[PDB]
Amino acid sequence: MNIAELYGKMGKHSWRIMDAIFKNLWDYEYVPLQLISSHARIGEEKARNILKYLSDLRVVQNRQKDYEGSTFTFIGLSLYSLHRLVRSGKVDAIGKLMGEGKESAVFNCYSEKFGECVVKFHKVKVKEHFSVLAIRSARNEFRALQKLQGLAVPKVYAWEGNAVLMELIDAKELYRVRVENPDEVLDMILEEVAKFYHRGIVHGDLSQYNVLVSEEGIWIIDFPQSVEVGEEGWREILERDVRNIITYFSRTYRTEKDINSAIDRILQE
Repeated sequence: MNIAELYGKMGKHSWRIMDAIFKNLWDYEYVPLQLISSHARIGEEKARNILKYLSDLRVVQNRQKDYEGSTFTFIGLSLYSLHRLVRSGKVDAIGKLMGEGKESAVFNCYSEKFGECVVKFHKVKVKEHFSVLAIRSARNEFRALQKLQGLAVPKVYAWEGNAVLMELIDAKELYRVRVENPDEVLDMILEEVAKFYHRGIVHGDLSQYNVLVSEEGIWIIDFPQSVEVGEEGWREILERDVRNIITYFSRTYRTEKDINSAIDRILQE
């Protein structure tokens, strides 16, 4: 079922049940039916019936091992976040999937206010909570993007739930483009890294999959793992972005940039 058709299957009572789960995620993975019912102002047996149907539509996951509780699936959280974007007037219609990997599904959409853009639905102490973590990923990307506006990143329009609404950049990932001036493209990427750093942001996963290129220039995308300068490990995270991108150029193009100097140059600004 496409996300547009799924959206059409939702009534007001369906959205009120989802609003109740969403607002109780801060203290439950699986929100108890009794609290879904009381928050939504929908009687228990009817709330139950709604949740069963949402489960059949793969919007929520219901469990009953310890108690009757519910949470969002990735599909459901995304659909709910889209609803929030639609009710806030930021999005008018969701369109076709643009692509999907391990971390997000990105869809085309149209907004009367922002034009033809994209909505990115995010997935995913003690090294060893789907919704809370996805929503944190989305908000992190959003704040990073806001702090970087005016640099070579998408314009960012809104954040709700696990969804970030932003500019469509018409440019391919670096890994699919043979460039003929690799030394200059590498230098432009490292300059933009230095510009991020002066804004207090480290990207956190810079690679050939999140640098976009066209004859016009480069852009950098995908900030859910970004950190603020001063946060634990930020310097090593920065060094890793520099190292990884330079390594990419060395292997693909035999560019001869020295990693320690490049890092040292950025950090001394």
